[PDB]
Amino acid sequence: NQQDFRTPEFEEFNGKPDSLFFTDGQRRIDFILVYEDESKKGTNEKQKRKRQAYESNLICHGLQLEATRSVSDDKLVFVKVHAPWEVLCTYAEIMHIKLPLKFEKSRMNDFYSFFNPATRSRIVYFILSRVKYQVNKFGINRLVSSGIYKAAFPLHDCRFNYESEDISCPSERYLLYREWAHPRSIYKKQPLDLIRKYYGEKIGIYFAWLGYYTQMLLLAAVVGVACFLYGYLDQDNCTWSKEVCDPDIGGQILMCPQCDRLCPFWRLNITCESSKKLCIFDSFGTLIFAVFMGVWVTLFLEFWKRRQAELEYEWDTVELQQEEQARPEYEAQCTTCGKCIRVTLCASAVFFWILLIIASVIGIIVYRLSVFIVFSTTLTPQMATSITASIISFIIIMILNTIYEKVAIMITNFELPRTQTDYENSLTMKMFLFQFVAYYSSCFYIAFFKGKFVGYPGDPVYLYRSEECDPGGCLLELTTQLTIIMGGKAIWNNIQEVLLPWVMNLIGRYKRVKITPRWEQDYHLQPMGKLGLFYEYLEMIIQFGFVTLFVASFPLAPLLALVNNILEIRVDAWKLTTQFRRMVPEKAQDIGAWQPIMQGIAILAVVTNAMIIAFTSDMIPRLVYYWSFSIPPYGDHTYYTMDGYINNTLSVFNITDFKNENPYIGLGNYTLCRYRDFRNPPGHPQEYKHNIYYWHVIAAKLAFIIVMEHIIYSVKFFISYAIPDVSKITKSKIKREKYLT
Amino acid sequence: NQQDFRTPEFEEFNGKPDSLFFTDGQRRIDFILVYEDESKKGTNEKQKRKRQAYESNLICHGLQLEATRSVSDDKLVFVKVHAPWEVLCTYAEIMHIKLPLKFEKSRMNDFYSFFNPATRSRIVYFILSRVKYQVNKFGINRLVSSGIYKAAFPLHDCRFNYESEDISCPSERYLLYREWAHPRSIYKKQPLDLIRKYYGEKIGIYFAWLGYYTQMLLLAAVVGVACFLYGYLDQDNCTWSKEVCDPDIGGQILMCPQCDRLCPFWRLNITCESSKKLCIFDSFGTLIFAVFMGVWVTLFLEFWKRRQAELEYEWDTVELQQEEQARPEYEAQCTTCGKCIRVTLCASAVFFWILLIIASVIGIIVYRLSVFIVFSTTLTPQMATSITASIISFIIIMILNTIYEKVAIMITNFELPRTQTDYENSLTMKMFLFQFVAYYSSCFYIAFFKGKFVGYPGDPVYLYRSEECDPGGCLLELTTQLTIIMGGKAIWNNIQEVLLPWVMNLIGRYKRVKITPRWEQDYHLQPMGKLGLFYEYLEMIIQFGFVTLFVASFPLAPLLALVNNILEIRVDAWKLTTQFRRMVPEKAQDIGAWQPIMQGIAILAVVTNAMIIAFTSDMIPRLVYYWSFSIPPYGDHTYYTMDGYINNTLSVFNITDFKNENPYIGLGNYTLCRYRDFRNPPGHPQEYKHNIYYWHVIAAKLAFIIVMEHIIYSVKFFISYAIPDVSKITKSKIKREKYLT
Ligand SMILES: CCCCCCCCCC(=O)OC[C@H](COP(=O)(O)OCC[N+](C)(C)C)OC(=O)CCCCCCCCC
Ligand SMILES: CCCCCCCCCC(=O)OC[C@H](COP(=O)(O)OCC[N+](C)(C)C)OC(=O)CCCCCCCCC
Ligand SMILES: [Ca+2]
Ligand SMILES: [Ca+2]
Ligand SMILES: [Ca+2]
Ligand SMILES: [Ca+2]
Ligand SMILES: [Ca+2]
Ligand SMILES: [Ca+2]
Repeated sequence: NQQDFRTPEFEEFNGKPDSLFFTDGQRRIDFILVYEDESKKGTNEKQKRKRQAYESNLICHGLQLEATRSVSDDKLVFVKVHAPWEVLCTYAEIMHIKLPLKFEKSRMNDFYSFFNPATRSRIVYFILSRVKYQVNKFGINRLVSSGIYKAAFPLHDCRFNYESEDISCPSERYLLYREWAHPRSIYKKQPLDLIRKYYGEKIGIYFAWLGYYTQMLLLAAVVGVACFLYGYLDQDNCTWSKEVCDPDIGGQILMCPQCDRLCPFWRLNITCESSKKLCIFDSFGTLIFAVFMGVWVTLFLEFWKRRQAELEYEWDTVELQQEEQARPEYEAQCTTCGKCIRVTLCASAVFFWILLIIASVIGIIVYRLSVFIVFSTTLTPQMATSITASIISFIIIMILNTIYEKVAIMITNFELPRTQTDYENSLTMKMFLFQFVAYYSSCFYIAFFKGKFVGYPGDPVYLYRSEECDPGGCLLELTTQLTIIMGGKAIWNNIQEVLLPWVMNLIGRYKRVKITPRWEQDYHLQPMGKLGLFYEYLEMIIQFGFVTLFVASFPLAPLLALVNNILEIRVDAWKLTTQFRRMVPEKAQDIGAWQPIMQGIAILAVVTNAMIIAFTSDMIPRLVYYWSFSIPPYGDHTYYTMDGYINNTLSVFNITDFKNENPYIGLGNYTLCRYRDFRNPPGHPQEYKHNIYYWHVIAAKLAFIIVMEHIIYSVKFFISYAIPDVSKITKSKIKREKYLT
Repeated sequence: NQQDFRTPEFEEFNGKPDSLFFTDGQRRIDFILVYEDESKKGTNEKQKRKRQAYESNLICHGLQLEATRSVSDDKLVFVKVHAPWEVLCTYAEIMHIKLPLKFEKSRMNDFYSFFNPATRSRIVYFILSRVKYQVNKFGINRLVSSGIYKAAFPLHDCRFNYESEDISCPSERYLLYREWAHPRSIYKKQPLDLIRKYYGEKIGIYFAWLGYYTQMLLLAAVVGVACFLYGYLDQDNCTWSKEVCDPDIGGQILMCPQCDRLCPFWRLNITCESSKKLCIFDSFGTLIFAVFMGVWVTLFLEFWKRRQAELEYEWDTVELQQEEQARPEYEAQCTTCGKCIRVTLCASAVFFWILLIIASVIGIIVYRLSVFIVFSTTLTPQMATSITASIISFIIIMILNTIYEKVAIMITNFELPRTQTDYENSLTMKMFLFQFVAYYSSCFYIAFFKGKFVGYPGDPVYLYRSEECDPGGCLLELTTQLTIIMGGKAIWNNIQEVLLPWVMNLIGRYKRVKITPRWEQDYHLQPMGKLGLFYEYLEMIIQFGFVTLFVASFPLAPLLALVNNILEIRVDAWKLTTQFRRMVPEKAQDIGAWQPIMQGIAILAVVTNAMIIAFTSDMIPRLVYYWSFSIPPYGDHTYYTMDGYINNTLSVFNITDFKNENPYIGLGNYTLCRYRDFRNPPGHPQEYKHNIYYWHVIAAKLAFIIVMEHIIYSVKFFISYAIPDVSKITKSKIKREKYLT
């Protein structure tokens, strides 16, 4: 318990470049602790005292340590840490590790190189965290946080690209780089058992979840492509789009200006090309695919639960949960009311940043309003404005995202979660809320609040001059925004993931920090961090939200996500294998709070899709016209039809503007202009007021919302009730295990 | 394992009337087995052989048996069964019973009359079920089912009304009859710990759940009475009801006949008294109470979960679940596809009975249509018809309920569930489905399908002549039906529960089957049955459905349920204590599938209340008129108001009937009659067609449904997320137990 003897067999050796064993080679390296001591104000002496005390306690606990001087930096010292068989057995009895038994699985010790390097490293890390050094001080995490130990990490088997020089060593890292984690193997299956063996249950479960997600996205994308091709082949029969394109009918419709000044009365001809591709995106194919996706999200969740149960059986992810140690930062600072006030203050700051991104969205709105005029003066101008606004909003969101990552780390540090699990949960909720708002605010605005509250040309709604939507609807604009944001986020995240660790390693090599041992080689790598796969999970959950929430706009979102996931598996695996220092294996029976987040997103997706179809799409007005306003009571046709829809939907407007300006007279010489609304024509007893057609349409929209929501929720409940969360084969295997044992 | 020696100390004694011990009095009675053997075709010999083998096996296992001849029936033999201390200890080690420890609680045996009579009986019953007698035969349940043993049951402490003759015996039954299970103690608290000690965890958890349910109903009823009194005090300001009552305005409205023949054109005056009491039942008070109940159901569920966790800690309801034995009926008969086909056939039969009760509802509809004419020819006739139909439907439902109980037992016997738990689950789902349909079909019809599809007087909707609703709405009729069904079911169930066991015991005494011992006294009692509190749970769940689903009609449903529960606690406790043979204690950590049923009812209640308020109540039309049709654009009043609502809502009808009969001319000499619909007046370009007012009203109804459902579901989610399911005190106690142990 005191610093008496530390660091035996202190001897420098680098002749063996690829070896995970000690100088004698009898016992392997389970951990590496990196420090430096030769080079003020007594701090060096204090750190030396504390480190010597910790090393003495470690050796007293039974571990074997051997330190070598770095061949490059004379001040760096690497301490290789190995655990004897007796220590491994006793600390595997302390924490109930399941081992192969004659391949049955059971508790602390079984009957049967016996411990894999991953579990050896896990046991050694548990010992390092438990052993005290000193008031009381707990373990190695506090030493690392205090700068006493520069690093502490396990070792990789070998170089990822080259086979290990040692022949008895199975080059698992090389195999995982060759048959995995490499674009050359982009098509092969994932060796989930092997990657679990090499990295741990957390990484294994993440990669299994990603693979299952890709598998389900394959089915969703196939069905979406089927619906999209149905809509594409029915393009020749778009009655309303053909009518818009027709100069005889759509050409004679003079739409009123959108802005007050310097915007001409424009004919509907300029909307022909956009209408052609819009008819594909708002059709019965997209409606059927929205219903199918409502079913498919439930299928995805249920089958992931079944796969998770299967993996819980096969990998034994359920271990006894020992009391989680308090974080060193929390324990350094140690009333309850004050900490509650601090939590409320942190939440206030987070909602302040949410208000900031909302203000950014409002700024984008103002940019659209200001730039439409210059686009018109100088590929219709409205489409160009929409595309440019989408690009600018995407860039602004991406720029804000990194700053929010930094300040979210700052905020979660300012508040004090005692355990790493509490830190992870708080960061999860905070980060997910901000990412949700930032990445979905513009899409939600385009879907639900763009063009909905504008009024008629007389007495328009001012904020100033709220955005008016296109006569065909804003579903095309929403689809463009979704494509831009989703594809750009995917590409940008992949580029950042590939480059940032690689660039950091390259600059580390350039700073000169030839033959070098394994501990040095792995030390010259970027640490993954205390969080781990948090950002990978967050990215995948954001992609899932994009796929599910706005699937009613275009059916190709599952296909885009499928391509993104096929690339994502390989990029994540490659960076984890090559560019990052090895992490201590953990145990995880699920994905964490991300699964409740996905369940909430699944519940919200039904409402979002129903409201998208009802409000942002013109399908309900078209159906209402076809079934009720082409018949004799309100129309002239003998049978149900869609012709005349454009002429009978748009409302007339004689030029009589309220003086509460009248810019139409200054902007043109025309007398009657048509606007996309369902108000009464001029000369009516109640002119410019909502009419029977408007109320019929809105009643149909609300009835569709109610019917779709209730039917889809009922079907989801029935499917969840019908599908058992545990597979029959897994049940049989569990019963066999219980019977044998 | 063979019948060699059975039934030691076979000696008849009845001198001690109140004693739970053997003839020597040293060891107590843990069980009683009743049989008879002296009195064909060799069956008596076969049963004698099997019973002797079972008794020999019982004695070999360590139990002590002593049989006495019945003092009344010479053929009846009672076998008292006692377990020695060693047998109790070994079979308490086999199944991990938690015992007091120095009062901490822990596993099979602790350090400290030691076993309560309840747990002694539970251990002895476990032994009886496990011991084999014989192909292989399992235990005592098969013998009882086969008629070998006439009965097998534990004993009560004493007579419920008289203190036990023995002085060392704590008369727990007498105490539980004096301070509980008695109307004289209708106001006192429930000794939950004492009743759990005497009966078991199942009975204890049921009574605790009932008490908590009553406690929450108290709050719900107080709030409902507040809202009801608000509506009652605002009765003097009901503008529309006062207008209806006014002969100057409501008296001049001539409503068209409802039936085709022999129904007069009737003035709205006859609706004045019903409108007066309807204004109380459809108001903002009832709306606010519906929202409050939406919150209150979530509060109820969350706090019941917290109370359940507290009881799990305090009573140790979580025991190790040994493998449940197969039912004797299932094991007597022992492919999978055939049994699946049988299950589908049984489900088809159940849905057939559901169709039968639906046909009964249709018959009630036909009865109303046929009897309104005779009521009019011979307390307005429509109200009299509604009340009589409610009474008849209630009687028919009650008559069908018992027959369905019998045939549901038959169906669950026809299908083969291997375990009693599977039997309980299947019977639960089947019985709950039928009870739901039977008790809610008429209410759902009145709420959602009565008067909704009738058309206008020209071209009315025929099935024939679907029921037309009152001008004020059918919320009053729904409230009357709810009051009738709920109160009648409560009274009828209480009367049946009180009388049926008591009547059976009385007729058993009358059939002569004076001083008698404890085993005979308890044998002359009605057995509870293998199900137990299944019907009590079902009754309470049906009452909960009545309270929650239709709470938007009248706010006094929680008060009625509160009175019913205050009576129900005492009646259930009294019958369980006095009229029923004692049951073996069980262990239960919750109420079972009834909790998922309650969660489903809670989810459905939001939709049901929103749709009730929107469709069956006139609040939405009144609000729409006030805010949009009393203003100059559609009305003449300068400010928002409600006057003129009756005259401006009802639609006119000139007498021009389609010849697709024309009975109006034969039934009266009038020319213009007003009907409750929002169609255009005669002479309009599109007359007798839905108008802008109708579409505005329906759009408002659907918007209200959407807004209310989404807001209430969001609030329920937030409340469930905010409330932790485990109380802080229970968490502290669990942490203290973990720290000490
Ligand atoms: C819960 C997460 C998602 C929430 C999304 C909320 C979206 C709300 C959208 C909304 O209220 O939009 C306005 C609607 C529909 O009016 P539209 O007929 O689409 O507007 C006409 C536009 N025009 C003048 C160019 C012809 O105007 C109405 O009359 C609709 C009133 C009913 C709203 C129901 C939604 C309430 C949700 C809580
Ligand atoms: C889920 C468990 C509960 C289900 C309850 C379903 C209730 C359906 C009721 C229904 O559709 O009723 C017809 C509605 C109401 O219009 P009303 O104005 O009440 O009908 C005319 C009545 N009058 C001639 C005497 C003036 O007329 C309409 O146009 C309503 C159409 C919108 C129906 C939305 C509900 C769909 C639920 C799945
Ligand atoms: Ca990526
Ligand atoms: Ca990633
Ligand atoms: Ca399921
Ligand atoms: Ca009752
Ligand atoms: Ca009862
Ligand atoms: Ca909760």
